[PDB]
Amino acid sequence: SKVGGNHNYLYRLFRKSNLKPFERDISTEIYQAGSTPCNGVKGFNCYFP
Amino acid sequence: IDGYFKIYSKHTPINLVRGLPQGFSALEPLVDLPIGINITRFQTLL
Repeated sequence: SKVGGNHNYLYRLFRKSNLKPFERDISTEIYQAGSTPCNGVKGFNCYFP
Repeated sequence: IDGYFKIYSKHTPINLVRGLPQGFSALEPLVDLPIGINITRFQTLL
């Protein structure tokens, strides 16, 4: 813990489906949580995963 | 299977021109790879 807030520990917030045991994913592509498909870098229902 | 990549190898002395061998042969496990990658497709080298 750091007094200014340790932001080095990152973790995913959105994912398409349940993963498998002992499996790791590295791709940080923007998740298309909305009904319509999303592209670009940002947008509504297009959050940083 | 669950991130374990298994190599099965066998050297078989054959005398054939175009036909697949007519016989039986066991296949030992050579080396198991614990790398644990995500795989979809494959290509060979010529």
